[PDB]
Amino acid sequence: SSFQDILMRMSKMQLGSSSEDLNGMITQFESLKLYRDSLGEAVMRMGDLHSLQNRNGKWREQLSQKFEEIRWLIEEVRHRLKITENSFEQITFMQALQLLLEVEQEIRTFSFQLI
Amino acid sequence: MEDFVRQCFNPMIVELAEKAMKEYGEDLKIETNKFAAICTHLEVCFMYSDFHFINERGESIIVESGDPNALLKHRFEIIEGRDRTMAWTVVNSICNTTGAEKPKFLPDLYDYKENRFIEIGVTRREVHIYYLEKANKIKSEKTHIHIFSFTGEEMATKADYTLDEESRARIKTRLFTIRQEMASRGLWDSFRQSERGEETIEERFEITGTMRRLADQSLPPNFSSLENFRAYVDGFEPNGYIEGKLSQMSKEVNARIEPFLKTTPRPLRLPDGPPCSQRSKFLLMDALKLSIEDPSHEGEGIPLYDAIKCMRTFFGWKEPNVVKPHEKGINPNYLLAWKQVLAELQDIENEEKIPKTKNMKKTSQLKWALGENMAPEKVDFDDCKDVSDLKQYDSDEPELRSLASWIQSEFNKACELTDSSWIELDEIGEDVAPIEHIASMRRNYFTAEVSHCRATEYIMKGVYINTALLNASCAAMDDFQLIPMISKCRTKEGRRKTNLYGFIIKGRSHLRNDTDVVNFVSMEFSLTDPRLEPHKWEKYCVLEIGDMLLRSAIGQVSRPMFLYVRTNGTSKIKMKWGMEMRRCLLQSLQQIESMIEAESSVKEKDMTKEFFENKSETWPIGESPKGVEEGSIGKVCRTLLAKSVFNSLYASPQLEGFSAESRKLLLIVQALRDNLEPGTFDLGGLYEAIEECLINDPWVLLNASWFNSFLTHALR
Amino acid sequence: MERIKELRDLMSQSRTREILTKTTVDHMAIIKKYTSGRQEKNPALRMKWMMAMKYPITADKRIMEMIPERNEQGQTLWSKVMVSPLAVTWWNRNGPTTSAVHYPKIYKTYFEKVERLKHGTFGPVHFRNQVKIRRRVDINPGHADLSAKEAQDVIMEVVFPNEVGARILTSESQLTITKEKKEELQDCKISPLMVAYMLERELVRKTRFLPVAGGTSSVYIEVLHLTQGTCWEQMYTPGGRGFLILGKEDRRYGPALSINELSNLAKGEKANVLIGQGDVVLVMKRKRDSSILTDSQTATKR
Amino acid sequence: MDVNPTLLFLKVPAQNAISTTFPYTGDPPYSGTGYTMDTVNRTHQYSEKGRWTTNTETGAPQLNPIDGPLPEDNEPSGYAQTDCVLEAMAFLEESHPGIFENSCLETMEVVQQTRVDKLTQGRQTYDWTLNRNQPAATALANTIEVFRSNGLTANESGRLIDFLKDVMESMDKEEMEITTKQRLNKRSYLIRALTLNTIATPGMQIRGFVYFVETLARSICEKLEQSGLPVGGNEKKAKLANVVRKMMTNSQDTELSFTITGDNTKWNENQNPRMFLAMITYITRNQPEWFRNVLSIAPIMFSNKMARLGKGYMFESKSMKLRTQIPAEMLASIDLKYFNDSTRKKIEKIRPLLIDGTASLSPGMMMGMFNMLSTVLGVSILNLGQKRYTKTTYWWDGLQSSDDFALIVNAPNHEGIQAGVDRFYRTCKLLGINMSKKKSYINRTGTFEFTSFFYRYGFVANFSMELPSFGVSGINESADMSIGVTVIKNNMINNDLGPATAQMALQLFIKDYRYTYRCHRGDTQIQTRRSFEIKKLWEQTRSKAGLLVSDGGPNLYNIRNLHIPEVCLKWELMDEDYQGRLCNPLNPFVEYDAVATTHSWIPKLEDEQMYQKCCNLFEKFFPSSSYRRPVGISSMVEAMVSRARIDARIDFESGRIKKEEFAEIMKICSTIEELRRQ
Repeated sequence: SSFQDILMRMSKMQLGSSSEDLNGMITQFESLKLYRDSLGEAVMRMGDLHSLQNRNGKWREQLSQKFEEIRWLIEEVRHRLKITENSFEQITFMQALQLLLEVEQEIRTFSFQLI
Repeated sequence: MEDFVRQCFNPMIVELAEKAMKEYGEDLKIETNKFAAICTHLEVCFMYSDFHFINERGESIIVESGDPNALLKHRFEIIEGRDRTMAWTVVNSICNTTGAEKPKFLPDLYDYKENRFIEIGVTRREVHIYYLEKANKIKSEKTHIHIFSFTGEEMATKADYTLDEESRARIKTRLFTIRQEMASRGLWDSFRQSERGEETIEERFEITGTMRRLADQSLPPNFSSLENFRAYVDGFEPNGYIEGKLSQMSKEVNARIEPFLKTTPRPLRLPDGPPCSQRSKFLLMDALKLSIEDPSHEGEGIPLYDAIKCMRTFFGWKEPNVVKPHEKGINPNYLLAWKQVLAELQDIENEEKIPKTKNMKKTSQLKWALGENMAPEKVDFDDCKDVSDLKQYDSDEPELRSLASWIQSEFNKACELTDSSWIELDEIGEDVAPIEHIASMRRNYFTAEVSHCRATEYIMKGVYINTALLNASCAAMDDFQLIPMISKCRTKEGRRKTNLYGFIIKGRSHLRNDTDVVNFVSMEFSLTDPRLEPHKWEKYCVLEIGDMLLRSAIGQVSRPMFLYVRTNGTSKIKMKWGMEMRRCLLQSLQQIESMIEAESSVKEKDMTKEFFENKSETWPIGESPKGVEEGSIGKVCRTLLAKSVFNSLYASPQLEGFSAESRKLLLIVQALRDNLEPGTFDLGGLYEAIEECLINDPWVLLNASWFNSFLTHALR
Repeated sequence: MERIKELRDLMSQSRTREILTKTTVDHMAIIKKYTSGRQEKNPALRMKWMMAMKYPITADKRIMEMIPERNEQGQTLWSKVMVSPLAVTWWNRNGPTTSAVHYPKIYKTYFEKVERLKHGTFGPVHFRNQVKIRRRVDINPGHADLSAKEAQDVIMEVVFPNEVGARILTSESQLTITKEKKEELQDCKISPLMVAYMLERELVRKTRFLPVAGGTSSVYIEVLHLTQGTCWEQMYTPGGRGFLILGKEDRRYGPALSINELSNLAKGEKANVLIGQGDVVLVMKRKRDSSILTDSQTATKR
Repeated sequence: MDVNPTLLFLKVPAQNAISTTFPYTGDPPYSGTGYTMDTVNRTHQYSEKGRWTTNTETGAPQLNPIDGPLPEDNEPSGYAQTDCVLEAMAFLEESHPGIFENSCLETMEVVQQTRVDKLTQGRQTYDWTLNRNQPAATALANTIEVFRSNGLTANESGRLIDFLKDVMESMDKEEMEITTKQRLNKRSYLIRALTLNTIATPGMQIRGFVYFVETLARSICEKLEQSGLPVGGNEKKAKLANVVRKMMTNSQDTELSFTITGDNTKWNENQNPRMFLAMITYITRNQPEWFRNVLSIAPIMFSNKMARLGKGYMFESKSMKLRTQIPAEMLASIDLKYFNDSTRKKIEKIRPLLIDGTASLSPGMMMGMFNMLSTVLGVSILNLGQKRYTKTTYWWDGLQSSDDFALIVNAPNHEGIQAGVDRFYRTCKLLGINMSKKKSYINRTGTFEFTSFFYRYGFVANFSMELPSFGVSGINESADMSIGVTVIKNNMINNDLGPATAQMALQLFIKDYRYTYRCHRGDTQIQTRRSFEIKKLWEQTRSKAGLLVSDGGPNLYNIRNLHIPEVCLKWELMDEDYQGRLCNPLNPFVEYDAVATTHSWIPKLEDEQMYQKCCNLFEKFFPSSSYRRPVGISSMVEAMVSRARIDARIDFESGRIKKEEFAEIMKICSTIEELRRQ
């Protein structure tokens, strides 16, 4: 729901004005959404942790480098929220920042769960 | 009176009275009392000489009804109901026939039992006074006097009544009934009118000293007294003074029409300065709840016990910390008060007799927070006139603040659909009329699109909190009472929930008036970090109190939990305003129905299935970078409900003024869109009036921005 | 005994005695308007506060004998009288039962409204911009054969027969409506004042200016919230003695009388009676036969 | 997106959605001496070019702008020309012959046959006996008491004119004493009799004269079509359509028709009482001198009126932490250092007018009082728009109220429209009528506003009435149901309350009623203190549809039956025993229609209630006094003593009273007669 609303708001920003990196930011946002969906699918598969052992062998590197772009994306969103003066953009960026902060913690607890 | 007399008297008496008054030269429209008195005099005289005859021999009879037998004298002569000259001629003729004494004054009737003239009198005052007056006026002549009253009293000359007791009783009863009828109608004010012997005077309202002198100084110049002014006005004709004055009038006095075109309007100028901050009595979109699914047992109950249960459901309390200081108050006192609230709630688990309402110990932090630290003393000016720094209470201009984006975020979330119901309305009778069916359709469509609304949650929140505050203020005037912030709702499975938002600690509430302020400290849970929009929380001290644990598909993730603390105040008028927030539902339904009815008057048909049930139709109720955004009917309903709720929730004189003036500007813009050629006389003045109320209120500034967007998009 | 003691108490005071001795009975409607104010401290909140507590209602002392002190469940119903609303519900549940046969006659107008609505017929609802015209429409249809004053006299002779004025008491011939209303309400116990008010509603015509876009038959005006609105019209068809005043009180003719004992004194005997709301008068039965007719012909003989 | 409710007007016309531009539904939860001083300063500034005089009776400075210099700028001006006002009045009489004479004839009856108790009907009134606002009845009683203490006994006849004669006579004596034993000299009494307290209230000496003037003004206005004040509801919506029909019925359509949605905010401050005196003098020509005198007193006392400043100012000290209240009475000698920049300018500009604690405000009028007469004055200008008066191709017509006005101007071309608007404006200025060219606008006829009535192509929307309260009233639960349904039914008829809105108001009222009286329906799970009894009654009842809502019954109310009392509405569905219980006259407990039942229960000047004790005692001897107005020439004491004697006599012979008690009653009656001769 939060992803849906935020991505809808960013699409309006993309077309109302020029695509000033917003296109890449949005692409990243759907990438992260699908990534989180895959994590939820694996969590449902938790019923069989045996296959999750190999999936976690992958998740080591996958989590590390995904966390990398997540932290850098949070930094970028903070930077955009700091410089923007348009109310629509400010609301969109604050919602995105809160969502990213929540998702970072979700993936962090999943990472501790699979060690 | 004029209407009454033409109903209590037969036509002949009224005609005779009118003829007599015309002969005397008076108008009954101005002297109704004299008309009534003369009509009463005539009727009594006729009743006196009725059914009485002189027997053929030396005897009198009282034979009644028609008497064609003839051969009987009438026993009386009517003299009152005749012209002055004719009456005098008749009097002279009868006096000569009987050789009596001609009275100096005109008589009323003549008696054949004794050669004497009878003058009848009806008095609206004491009988003996009237008899004495008549005797003094009528003297030295063999004249008989008979006096009747409206109260049943009577007297004649030397107590010599010249009629049968039955007839006199009939006259007395007639007068008595007339008096009752006048008193019932309120016309018995003529009691004083006939108090001067002659009932011809009109009312007298004089202007004399100290009022004749005030009158002479309250009239246009060049006139000495009010009598000269009356003389001037009485003789006055329209000689054409307005035309001459207009000719002499300067041409700079004009109402010139300045066209209002597509390009004349300009955006409203909003203030500059620090961003505005939140000012509501409770959190709206940052509010967090601790909920319990109370197993039925409806009927409110004990809010303190519900709060205790909702608190027990939560695990995660940590050591309180200040994450965003208030910067205008002692911050350690705020977490001290929070710790005291926690400890006091833990104490209720002791003291076997469980209390229904909790009172907080009056400690230093709680006294400071609740303004218990002595307020300025009510000294007398005669002694403290040398304090130097003695100025007016306000003596300060209102600060200018710029519109922040969080007030649009609040309104966006208010118009959203929640998961709970928040309102259950009572049933009404089954519909039988087609209009009743249309009303039910509109009402049900509206209620279905508004029950699960966040703005409907705010209504219940405000109602509950203000009711609890008023009850505590009335019942616990002299102690610090802990008041849970509680609301109730229903889930999709129709399951009751009690929600805990926070706690209010009331101060000492000795409210004589309806504007007396009771201070309180609000402590409200939230998951919102105060460091993302720190300017929105200028009046709050925010503490980090725990770690809420939220379930998700991937897992159960922990988030920090905060406590927004601030000192606040309220009065009885404000509490009652909060308690009446359910009228916002009525206002929004009334607005939607007015829209439907206005579109129904045109097209001469019921436009109820076109607003609802027509998914294709959409209204412009929002804005994005792409432009104007369209919404469905139910979303329009929720938006109007949220607008009403925020109007009630941020009520201020600035809002009232801005609405009043932006209404006129909106109507001018509409006239431009209707091709009605709008014009103005001072558009700059209207803009100044609109912008004088744009100072620091987030709601009014957001409304001004909304109007600016409307101006951009409407004239395009 | 209590009323006269209170009167003596009032006239013991220097100010209240002045009012009692100077104000005539005529000028009471004026005096009744000299009151105080500032009492509505949000009476809805007052009622909520009163219903919150127990024993909010006041009842007569007989409450203790008719209704038991405690409920079947153990809930107290009254106390020393101050009574709980649970006592009202208890009375409606298993209190004494009586015959409610007078109610259809006393409240005949309300039941007439109920019957008119029950058998009414609804047509279609039409959406137009119709124009409503301001008209003198009668809200309450009074009796056709009774004038405004005659209606009040009937209400006065049927509810307060002991305080009828000289107009009623000294007028020969009695209306049939009064005779039938007296027997209809012979054993009525509802209340004299409520009976008088309902009789006023039934017998006295009231008129007002309403802007109406249809009939004005007094049955289309009661249903006006229902038939016309801002932009719509709803088609609807509704279902379907003689005495003579002689003067003030005379002490030679015995003590004063009330207006019920005049029925049997004598033909042509003098007695004094307290008529209306005040002054005592000396009256007799009209020995002769006096009637109102074309007195113009009789007077024209002069 | 970002929700913007204002964007809805891009699809819906302003008039159809104008209801959304009204923020509140009810009085807002917010609300001084500074405003009073600002009002006084503005009133004297708008007319500062007039003459200055000192009152010989009060010593107060007074400003007289009548017949002053003609204005030369578009600022508010109080320089109303007397001859222009009289000419406008003459032309109004000419266009409606016999209007003033007929109005005076109708008003003389009200003047002669009005009772003093008519003066108890009103909101809070200034009490000179206490220098405080009091309820109308209390203030009238206090004035009567203080007048009686002095040699002023003429209102003891039940006539308002006699009480006003007492008022006129009070100002003649040189001493007025108030016992609570205060003493007032002539000048102080006059100052307190001409005081307008604080959106302003006159004392209980100008109210009767104002009432008579307003009766005359209502009589005049009832005969004028342009007058929009006296009417209200769906007959004002008729005036709005009628004026447009009058001005739009053109033959061989070529004329242009424009409508000014006028505003006259704060136009009372330029209404001089002297022009109202000229108005009344011209209206009452060739009438009895007493009537002219009585009608010509309220403007006389308004020309000399005086505004009480109010409470005053409050001061603060941040060092010593103290507060003080400074009454406005002593705000004529305070040093100006304490006050703020804006406030000291006000106190400096108003000091010359301050006398005896009140500002002297001769020019101008305050809201209220002369609403009808100001409407007459406005209709006078609207009357001049006829072509017979505007001897030109342009003419105008419109509506007039005490708060707003509407104007329609018809001319062959746009230049003619400008000429007509200019002439209307300049004629308004000559009579002291100041149009607000800041809140007024003009457009072609077809759409306009008048007193919150929005007209759009024949459709009128009434948004001038606040949505009323739909909660309990605070009386027995029998009367609250009747009042609640009647209020809804009456708002549907008068204030254009929609069917659906009325149904939902009914729902909210039933919710509030059930929660106040704890009478939730018998089949619900809500557990109040009253639930057990209601559930027992529910179970024992066969027909659970005749039960009242007070007995845990269903709500059968809808639109069709809001005019029917609940007991009658449910009578046919009632159980016979439940009828006998509910409708039992012998039960312990006891403008709306309600049947008396067990639910009609009752919950919990040296003598203020002295008047409401003799009447209640009379009602015990004469119960008919609660239904009809008593009539009688005897005193209260005589009536009650005779009633008691007759009742005791008849009661002793009937055996219901023993001989000793009868003798005691007779003895007390003899004692009461003895007291009657003191």
